[PDB]
Amino acid sequence: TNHKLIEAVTKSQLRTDLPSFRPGDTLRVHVRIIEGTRERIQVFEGVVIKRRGGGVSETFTVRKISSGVGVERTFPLHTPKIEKIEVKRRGKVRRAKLYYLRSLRGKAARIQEI
Amino acid sequence: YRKLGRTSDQRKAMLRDLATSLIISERIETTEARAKEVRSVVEKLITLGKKGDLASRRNAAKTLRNVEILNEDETTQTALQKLFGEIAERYTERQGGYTRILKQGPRRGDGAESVIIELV
Amino acid sequence: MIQQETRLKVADNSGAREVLTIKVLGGSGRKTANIGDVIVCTVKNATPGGVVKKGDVVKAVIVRTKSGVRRNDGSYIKFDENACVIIRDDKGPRGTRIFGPVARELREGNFMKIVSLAPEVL
Amino acid sequence: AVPKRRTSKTRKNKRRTHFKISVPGMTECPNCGEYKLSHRVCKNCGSYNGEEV
Amino acid sequence: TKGILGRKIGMTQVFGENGELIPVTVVEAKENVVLQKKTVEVDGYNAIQVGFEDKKAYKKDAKSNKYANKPAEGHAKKADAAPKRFIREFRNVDVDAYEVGQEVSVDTFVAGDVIDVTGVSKGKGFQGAIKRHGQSRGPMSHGSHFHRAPGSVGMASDASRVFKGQKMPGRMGGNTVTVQNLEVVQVDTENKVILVKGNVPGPKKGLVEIRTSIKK
RNA sequence: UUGGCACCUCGAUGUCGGCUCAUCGCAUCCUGGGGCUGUAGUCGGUCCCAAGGGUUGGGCUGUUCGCCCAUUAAAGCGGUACGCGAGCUGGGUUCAGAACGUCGUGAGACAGUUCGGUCCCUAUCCGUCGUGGGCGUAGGAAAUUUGAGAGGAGCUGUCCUUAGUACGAGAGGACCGGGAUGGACAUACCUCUGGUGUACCAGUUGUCGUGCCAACGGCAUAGCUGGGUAGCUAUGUGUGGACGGGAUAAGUGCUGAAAGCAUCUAAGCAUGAAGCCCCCCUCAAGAUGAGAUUUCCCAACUUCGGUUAUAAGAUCCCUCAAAGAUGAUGAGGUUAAUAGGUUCGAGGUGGAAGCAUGGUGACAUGUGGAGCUGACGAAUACUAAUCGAUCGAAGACUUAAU
Ligand SMILES: [Mg+2]
Ligand SMILES: [Mg+2]
Ligand SMILES: [Mg+2]
Ligand SMILES: [Mg+2]
Ligand SMILES: [Mg+2]
Ligand SMILES: [Mg+2]
Ligand SMILES: [Mg+2]
Ligand SMILES: [Mg+2]
Ligand SMILES: [Mg+2]
Ligand SMILES: [Mg+2]
Ligand SMILES: [Mg+2]
Ligand SMILES: [Mg+2]
Ligand SMILES: [Mg+2]
Ligand SMILES: [Zn+2]
Repeated sequence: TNHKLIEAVTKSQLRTDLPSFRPGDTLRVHVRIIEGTRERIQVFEGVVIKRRGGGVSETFTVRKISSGVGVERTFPLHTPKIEKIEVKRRGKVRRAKLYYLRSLRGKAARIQEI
Repeated sequence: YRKLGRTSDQRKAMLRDLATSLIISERIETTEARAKEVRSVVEKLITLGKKGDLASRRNAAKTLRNVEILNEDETTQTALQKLFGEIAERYTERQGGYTRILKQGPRRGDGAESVIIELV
Repeated sequence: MIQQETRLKVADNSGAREVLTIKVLGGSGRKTANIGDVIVCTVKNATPGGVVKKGDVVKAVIVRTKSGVRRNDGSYIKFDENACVIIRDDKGPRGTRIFGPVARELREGNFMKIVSLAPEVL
Repeated sequence: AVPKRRTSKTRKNKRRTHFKISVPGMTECPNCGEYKLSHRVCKNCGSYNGEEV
Repeated sequence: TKGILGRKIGMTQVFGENGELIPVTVVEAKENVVLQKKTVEVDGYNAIQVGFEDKKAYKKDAKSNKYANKPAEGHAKKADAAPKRFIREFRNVDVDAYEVGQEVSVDTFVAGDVIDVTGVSKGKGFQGAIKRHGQSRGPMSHGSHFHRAPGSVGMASDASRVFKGQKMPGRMGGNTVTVQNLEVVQVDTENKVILVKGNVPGPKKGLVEIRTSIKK
C-alpha cells in the first residue's frame, strides 16, 4: 500500500458515494459553483480522458467541445465540490490515456459505446 | 540497479549469458558487481520454474539463452528444461535465497574482486 | 502562459482575427500572462470591414489559454487554444459579440460585460 | 597551464604524505591458521565459514 | 511556545472546510520525552532537552547506533526514560511548564497553530553553478564554448584575486533550513501525527523540529 | 572625455562590442526622512540627509552611443587594464584574395567603401568553492550546546476603506490611519499540474533466428509509436523580506546663558530615515582566548622514573542509502529486517498465454480490471552482513581556598 500513516490520516477525506467509471466513459459531473453570494450546480458533461493517482490525491480529467473549442476540466476524485457524477455512456477504448482525442474533432473524435 | 559499465542492450545480453551459465554449471566465477546483479535475475528464473506453468516457461524462455546440456546419460537437455526440471524440484520447499556469493579476493590483471556465485 | 511574441486568436467580432503580444502588463520583468490578465497587442490579421484594423496597437484581456488555470479547490480548466478579447479602457469589449467559452476568472477581474456576452462561462 | 616554479623536494614530499597503501584487512584463517582477507574464502585451504568452498 | 521532534513521512492532501485543496506534510512525533532541563544557574540559559524515538537498550558488542551506548543510557536513565535516537534542545519553551521524564504529546500543538519547521534539506552532491546558484547558461549555439561554466570569477590587476563569497561549484543541499509561518492543519493523537500545511525540508524519514512561530 | 608628456612593458602587458560573473564610489534614477516654494488640493520646482534593496523587454545598427515601440516605482551616473578572451563569442577593426569610387605614368594607395577570411594551452603557486586526514584544546569517551565572530536577507505596485471628508469657484481631490491582493526576487518541496523516466506496460514495420504453427528473442536512434513508477525537476506547490527595540543623519524643538533682548547649544533635556546596531535566517570554540552541561569508563605491575594492554568508546572488514567524486555522513552487521530473494500491496499499463466460441477470413468475444511490472509500503532470516583483528585512560606543576 502507501505509507500506512498517510492512509490513516486521509481516510476520512475519501468519498464512497462516487460511481465506478473508466477513461472513455461519458460523465455528467454536477459541480457546485459560487457566483457572488449565489451558489448553484453547473453540469460539465464530457468524455473522461485520464484517471491518475491514488487515495485522496486521485484525479480525473473530463473533455468537452464547446462552441468549437475543446475544454478540459481536471477534478480531484474526492473533492466535496462535485455534488454528484453520472455515467451517461460507457465507451470502448484501447488505452488508459486518451490524449489522441485532443487533436481529433467530429466523426474522428467519436468513441464507440460498449 | 547496476549499469556494469555497459549499455542497456549489452547489459541485458550479458545478464542472460551469466544467468544461463549459472543454470548450466551451478557455480561460476565472476566479478562481484556482476554476481550481485545476476543473483536477482537467476532467482526470478527459479521462481518461474517453481510455478512450472507454460506461461512461466515462455516468460523464462525470454531471458534464458538457447543452449544444450549433455547429461551423463548422454541425453541432451536445454537450459530451460534443466531450470523447469531438476533446479525447480530442488528448491520447491525453499522460499528465496537460491544463490550464494563467496568473495575470492582481487585478480591480477585489473584488481577486480573475483567472486563465486553458486546455486544453493 | 502568454508571453511577448505569443500570437492569440481573437474571440470577438471587433474585426481583429489574430493579435501578437507586445507586452504583458502588471509589473517590471513580468514574463507571462494567463486568463484575466491584460496584454498590449498588435493586430496581425483582421477581418475586412471591421472596426479594428491590421497593425493597430490595442489592449486585450486573455479569456482562454492552453496552459489553463488552477482553482483553489484543486480543480483545473484548460482550453484547446489561446484566445483574447479586444477591450476598451473601461474593460468593456470593443466588439458586440463574444465567441467561444470563457473562464470564470474573468468575473474576478470585473470583466462583467464579456462574461455576460460569452455563450458559456466555465 | 604550466608550473611557474619547480617543486622543491620538501614541497613534493609534503604532498606525498597521504600517498600510501594500507595493510590488507586480513585475519588468521581458523581452519589452517594462515592469514586470509576478512569476508573472503581462505586461498590456502579453500574454506569459508568453517566449510570447504 | 511549544516544540516537538518528529520524522517526515511524506506529503498528501486534505480538503478544507470550503473544499479548498490543502497540500499537507505528515509528521510522526511519537516517543518524545524531556530528557533534561537546562537552567541559567547551571548552563547559563534555559532550555528543555527532548529525546525522540526509542532506541534499543545497551548490549555488550553493539556495532551500530541502533543500540544505546553506556554514556547515552545513563543520560536517559537520569530522566527515567528509554535511550533516544534524536535529541534536541528547545529554548523557546518555558522550562517551568515541563518536568524531566515528561512525555511531550502531539496534542501540545492544536489545529490553526502557526509554526516554524526546521530540518536538514535533501543532499544533491557535487553541483555546478547553474543548479547550485541559479546562474544563467551561456549560448548553446552561435559558436559558443560556454554552456554551464560559472563565468568570470573576478576583474583584473585590480584585485589580482578572487573575493571570498564567489559562487562556485561545490556540495549542494544537506543544509539546516527553517520554513517559517507554516500551520498545523490537524493533530491525530491515535497515530501521533501532526499535519503541517505545505512542505518541509529533507528526505522522508528525516528529522523535523516543530516550534511555535518566532514571528507573531 | 579629447589631448599633452614618453616614465614600466616591443626575447609580446591581445585590441571594439556583446555574453557570463560580478564588485565598488555616490555627484541618488526609484523607494525612506527633511527645508524652502511663485506649496490651496492633487501634482510639481529646488536643495539637504540617505548607497538598504531595487533599477524591464523589444525594432534598427558590429556597434558603444542614439532614435523608436511597449512598459516600469524607477528604467541612475561612474570606477574596477574604457572590470572580466589561460571564462565564451569574434559581427567591427587590424594579414594574404577580389571589386567600386578616388589618387598615382606605374608598382600600388585610401580613419573611403564592398564581399571572403585558422581565437592554442592537461592549473605548479597564491586566490576562490567544496571535502577529508594530523595534532592541539593536561585522563580517555558519547551526546547536547553558549556564541566571540562571520555570512544571508533587506525591493516595490495596484485596489478597497477612512472619504467624495480636508482643500477647492469649479474641475479635481490629500495626509495620517486600517485592510486586501499582485510584480520581481529568494528558499524549501513533489501532494497537485506538467517534464524526464535506455532493466515499467502496451501497439507496430523490415529482417534474421528459436525446426514449423502459435508464442518469443536479436538488430534497425531505446527501430518506431502510445502511455508511465520512483527519483530528479519548473513552468508546479508552500514559505519569506512581519511586528518591533536601541542609537542616529538632515531636520524639528524644550529649557537656556554667554549677550538684561534674542537664540535648538554652550551645560541640560526631547524628537527624528528603506540608512546604523539589533530583532529574522545560516555557519561558528583552530574563539590556540581552544568555552559550558549531562552521562560513561577508573587496574595491575614497577628500577617508583613510569609502563602495560585493556575500560568506556571507536574503527578495520562486510550488507547498505535518506548520503556520496573519493573520503566523509547516516541505516545495519545474527542477541540481525541492512540489502537481495520470496510473499502481499500501492502506483503504472490496459485485457497475457492457453483454451473455447463466432466469422470464409483479416479479426472479435468469453474465461478475466487479465497478465505483467525498476526504484515506493509491509511482512518474512531463504542468501549475504562469518570467524576475527586493530586502536583506545590511569590523569604535570604552582598558588589560593576548602
Ligand atoms: Mg540567457
Ligand atoms: Mg557545445
Ligand atoms: Mg626625456
Ligand atoms: Mg618575457
Ligand atoms: Mg550625499
Ligand atoms: Mg576592458
Ligand atoms: Mg583574462
Ligand atoms: Mg571579423
Ligand atoms: Mg589604414
Ligand atoms: Mg509521486
Ligand atoms: Mg522481430
Ligand atoms: Mg509466427
Ligand atoms: Mg548486422
Ligand atoms: Zn585457511
